[PDB]
Amino acid sequence: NSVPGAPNRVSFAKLREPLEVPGLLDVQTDSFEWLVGSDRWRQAAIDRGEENPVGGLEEVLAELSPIEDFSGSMSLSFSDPRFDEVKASVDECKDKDMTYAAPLFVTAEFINNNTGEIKSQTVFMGDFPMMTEKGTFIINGTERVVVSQLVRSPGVYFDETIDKSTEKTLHSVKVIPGRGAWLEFDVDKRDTVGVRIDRKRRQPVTVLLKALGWTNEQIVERFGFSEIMMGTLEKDTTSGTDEALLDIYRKLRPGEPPTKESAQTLLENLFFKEKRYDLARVGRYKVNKKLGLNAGKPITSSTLTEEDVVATIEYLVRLHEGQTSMTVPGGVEVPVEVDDIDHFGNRRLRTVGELIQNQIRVGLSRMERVVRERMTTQDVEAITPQTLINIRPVVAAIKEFFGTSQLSQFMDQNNPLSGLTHKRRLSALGPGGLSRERAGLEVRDVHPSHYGRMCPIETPEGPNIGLIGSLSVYARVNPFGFIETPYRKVENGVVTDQIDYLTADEEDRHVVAQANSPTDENGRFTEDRVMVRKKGGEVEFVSADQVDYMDVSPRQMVSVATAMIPFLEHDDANRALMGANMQRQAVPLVRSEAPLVGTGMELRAAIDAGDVVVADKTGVIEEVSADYITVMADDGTRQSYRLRKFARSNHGTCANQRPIVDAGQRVEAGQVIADGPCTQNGEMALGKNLLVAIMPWEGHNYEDAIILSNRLVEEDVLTSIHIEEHEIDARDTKLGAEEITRDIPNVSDEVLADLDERGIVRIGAEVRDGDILVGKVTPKGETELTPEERLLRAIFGEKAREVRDTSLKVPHGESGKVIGIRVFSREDDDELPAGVNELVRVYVAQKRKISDGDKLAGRHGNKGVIGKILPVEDMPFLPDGTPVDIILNTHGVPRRMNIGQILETHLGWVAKAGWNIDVAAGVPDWASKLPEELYSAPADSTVATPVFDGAQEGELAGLLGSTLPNRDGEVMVDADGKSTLFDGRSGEPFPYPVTVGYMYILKLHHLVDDKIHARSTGPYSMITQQPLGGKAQFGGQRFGEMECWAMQAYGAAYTLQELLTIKSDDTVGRVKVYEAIVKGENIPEPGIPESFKVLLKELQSLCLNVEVLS
Amino acid sequence: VLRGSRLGAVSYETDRNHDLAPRQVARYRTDNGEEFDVPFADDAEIPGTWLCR
Amino acid sequence: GDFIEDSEAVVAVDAVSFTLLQDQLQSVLETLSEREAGVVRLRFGLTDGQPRTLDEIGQVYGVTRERIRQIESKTMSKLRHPSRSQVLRDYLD
Amino acid sequence: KRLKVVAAFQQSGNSPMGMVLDAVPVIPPELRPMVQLDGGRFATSDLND
Amino acid sequence: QCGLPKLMALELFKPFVMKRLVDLNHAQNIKSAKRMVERQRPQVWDVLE
Repeated sequence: NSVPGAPNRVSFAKLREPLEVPGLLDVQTDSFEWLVGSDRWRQAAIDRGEENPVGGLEEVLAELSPIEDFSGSMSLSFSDPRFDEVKASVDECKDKDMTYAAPLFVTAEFINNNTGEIKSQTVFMGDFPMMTEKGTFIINGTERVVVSQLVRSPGVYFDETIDKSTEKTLHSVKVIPGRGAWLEFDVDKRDTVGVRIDRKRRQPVTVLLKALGWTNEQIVERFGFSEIMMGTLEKDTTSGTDEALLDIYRKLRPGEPPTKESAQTLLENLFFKEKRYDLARVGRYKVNKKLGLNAGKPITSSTLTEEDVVATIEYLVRLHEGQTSMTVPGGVEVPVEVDDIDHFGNRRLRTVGELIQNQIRVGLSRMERVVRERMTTQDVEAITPQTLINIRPVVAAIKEFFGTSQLSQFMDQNNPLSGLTHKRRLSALGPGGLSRERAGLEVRDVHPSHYGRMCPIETPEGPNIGLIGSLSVYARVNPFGFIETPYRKVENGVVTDQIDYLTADEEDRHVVAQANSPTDENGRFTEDRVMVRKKGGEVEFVSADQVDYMDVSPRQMVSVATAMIPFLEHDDANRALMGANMQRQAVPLVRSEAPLVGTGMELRAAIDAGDVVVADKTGVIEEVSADYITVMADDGTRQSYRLRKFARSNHGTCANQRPIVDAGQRVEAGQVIADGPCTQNGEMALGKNLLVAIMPWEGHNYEDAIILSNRLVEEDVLTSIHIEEHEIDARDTKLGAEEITRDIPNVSDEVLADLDERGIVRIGAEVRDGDILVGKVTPKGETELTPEERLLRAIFGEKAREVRDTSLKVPHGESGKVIGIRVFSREDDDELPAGVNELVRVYVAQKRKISDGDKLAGRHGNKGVIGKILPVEDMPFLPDGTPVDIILNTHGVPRRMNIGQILETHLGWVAKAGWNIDVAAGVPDWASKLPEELYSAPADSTVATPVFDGAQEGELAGLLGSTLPNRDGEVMVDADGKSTLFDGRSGEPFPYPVTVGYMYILKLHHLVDDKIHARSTGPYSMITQQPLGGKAQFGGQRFGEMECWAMQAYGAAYTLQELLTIKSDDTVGRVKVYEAIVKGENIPEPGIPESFKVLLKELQSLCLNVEVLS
Repeated sequence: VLRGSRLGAVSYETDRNHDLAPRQVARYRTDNGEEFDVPFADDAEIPGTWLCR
Repeated sequence: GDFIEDSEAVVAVDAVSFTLLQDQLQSVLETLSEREAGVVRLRFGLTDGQPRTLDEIGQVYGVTRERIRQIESKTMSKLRHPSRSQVLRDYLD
Repeated sequence: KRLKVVAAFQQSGNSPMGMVLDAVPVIPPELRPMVQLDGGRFATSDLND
Repeated sequence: QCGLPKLMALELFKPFVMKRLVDLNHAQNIKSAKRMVERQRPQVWDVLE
């Protein structure tokens, strides 16, 4: 394949792929390039047959222009946006906590017509954040991703509902714009047509018709075939066009009687003006396609018109009338049916570019309002464009979007796959969309149009199910925002390698066959009938003559993550979802290793993630070091790549890169020259291959629990580096400026032994919870010590320190090595917040080993907590003495419908120990379908089994039966995949053979270090006197309602009382109970909880006389 | 996550009525005819007018 | 407001601890003769919470302020000797 | 429908003039506190406004 | 029976542990026992058990 550095991973695939997997990050980079109008996008648009393409920002500036003051005495026009070089490098932006942005410049032509003058000069429009290569935004040091938003597209949507009141099928239609007010029509059960403008009270359609100027004759002529409109006209009292305006106007202005001019112009302004109503260039297209109007030209108009509104009304009437095909004067014939709002032919995708463009438009609208207000009150013929253009609102809008918008999310740097799948995520929620607690089931259920566009397997398992998804592997975003997918064209029973990208609504006009349907060597279909999708989403058999399109490859419907799972067929969708989701939670291990049995995706997903380093130009490696790689290109140019070492990710996982090249080695352009965290030789490596035996073992693996060999702890098989950041800032107060110093009041000399002269913890020192990280003190002020303290301080005579200790200390339950310090000082002219003087950040790194309670998981949705780690000698071992690394329970496999893990286990053993099919008298029948490359392979040979073109069930048996002998010359595993294990504790062999193989297991990031809590006594909240928890040290557990029900059901009174009063809210009783425990005395009775007293006070404050009496 | 405090501070002292500050009560009457009492210390210097409840 | 941590909270361990000191100190002062103990108890106001000047202690003891200072010095040196310091040294923190 | 309320006021002896207020109570300050967060920024409940 | 994590058990039983630490003369007083428990000094576990 094109990738030069691919390790030789033999593949079981049998189908030739006609299309190469596209750039997985294109959905972000292409959209952003469109936004800024880069020359690459401009040239590509021309190559697509377009003429005079306009960038996203050029579109906004042209829409803003021309700014015209009323009476037309002057005008202003922005144009020609330009970008200069970025202010700082990405690495420097991250290090110094800046925003990666480039200056933006435009030209502004100001025209004075009353004198004919024209002026123009470059105007600085501010710093514009820039998408870095590999698709992320650096905002205030943090790394952020803008997730594309799936939203229902503007257009006309007809719907029909049957009502049991009369069993009639009532009809309604809604016209939804991208900007402006709404409009809808409906047919009532009384055989009448109604209109609702801006969701106001229902009114007859004839009112709207006569408002536009229609009369009896025109309505009779065009709509006379329908009884409902005739009845509505007969019932309506309106007579004359002005009469309709008389009725309409007072509804919005109850107190002002109408005037003809304003009333007549109100309708045009409300809907038929592009100033206040806009279809946004996509609603226009959809309306033209649906109603058949204005087809065949790129209509610049985006406002509502008279012809289209009446066309929509007529379409509704005909749909109620019962027509199946309709035609329009001056238009084209179209079918008649209701519209499904869940179809991707109706739902579009706001990419990052459009999301940024909307906020740019809002900011420029505010700027326009300010400019048009202030241009009336300045000297004419002496004003200058740069002296009245105010760029503050646009910069403020841009800052707000990247900071507070729900879409601009923190980059998910758990591992390369997590970041890769986060960039191409689709979100149905957020502003302008739906919400988590609404939309019911309909919005989130799967739909036949998702095939090849949105993955049905991968999705959050929590309450966001269906509301969040992943773009398909082959899918690309249409310029209008729709999702396109590629298909092969087939002519009269023979395929043809011309691939067309079809949108969702165009696919329904054809029948598409499966990718795996066999074909002759010439491309002709070999079968008489083929299984195909139909226009309604059904799957049916069809004669080979009738097919007109074909799937590109079997992997078309799955996402990047789902494509990683081998033997995806044998895992139920419920568990496939879990398997796809867990891979995003795997932590990077110290040394990653690629899986023995995997999928062809493992390579590309690693390279496209952007975490690895690839050679930009062909050349020879000149110098290699742990920190940088220098390469001499064949053209005479020299490149230097810096490798980030032990950098802390967003979630605390280490992100170390390492070189994989030797000095003097020649590298082709695009070749991988350094691995990322979870990669080996360019292939992704999220976990570890290890020996698994499937059998219950003394109940330690009971209920999904897992047993590990102690070897994994001795040899750092599952060890991972974790890095934490502790930050402390010194500010000023009314009593003076608090300072950072080594010496602090009343601390033992040993405690401050590892502190620098400036009070910071010495780099490389070992730190344990409670140790000093930064010595800090604050002015104390008035003390007025108690008499006992006065006497004590007289006894020793120690000074009453003018300052109080507020030093930063290691949190409870943390430890590690101090690997770095970053310090900001205002005396050096830093960008510290207002009122801040100093800032110190200390990085503490630790080396976590696998231990009890750590969650492990596989690629097939099987996970569990490590219940016991046994010594090596206690593990069952093969007859040759090799102990099994992990033991999994048998009862969990068959009932969870994830048998694919057993297939993976068998194929892993086949891969570890080479195989050689005995081709002595011809290939065996079961091996007749295998490629010649798979006949033999050495030990430790990696294999690839694509998700829908992998090894069959029959070939696995043969491969198991043809495994090579072990080191000593004997086979450890029989053809059935089982071995005679020996019991490590009693020594006796197990009575029956046990399934043994090699499985790829992942170390999930769900460490309970942030979920283990303990509290005897701690902080209490200011407002409610109950303990706080879940966001600070020593959090308290919530004793819920159902627990109170359980307490009452037990008949347990005293325990419940002490839980609700002493332990939680009785302010007086807490200290009494604490002193009783300390002194060894029995606990006193509880008091009245503060909640009840506050309730009485609150009721009394509301003029309610509430009292307790006996 | 963030912390604050009321406009005052707490005191841990314990003593009770075993210490007595010598006090006496003054009597006041208002315009509407209501009457009120105010305990003052024996240092007295009681004011002639007082803002009652 | 539901998550503001109060800085001036009634810390339990301190609340009891102080009382223990207020007892322990007494046990040390009660180890002296009442003759010595009264001066310290009046000097620092332990008996009634109000510190008293050297002269005012003479209102019940009769001796002059300089002699009260000398008695205070004697008692003050006796208490700070290790035989009694170790009993309550570590309460200062 | 009216008789229910009329009898409710007719019973219990309490007068119906309580529905008109010549004075209103004020909730204690700490149930509507003003607290200065870390850094000196103040936070206050809506009630005291 | 149930198995309780060692450090969680210590943090949960802190005051009970400090009482026994004080009366066993492992610590001079309650404040010293509090600090010693906070440091997880070796003598703590024998009393926690």
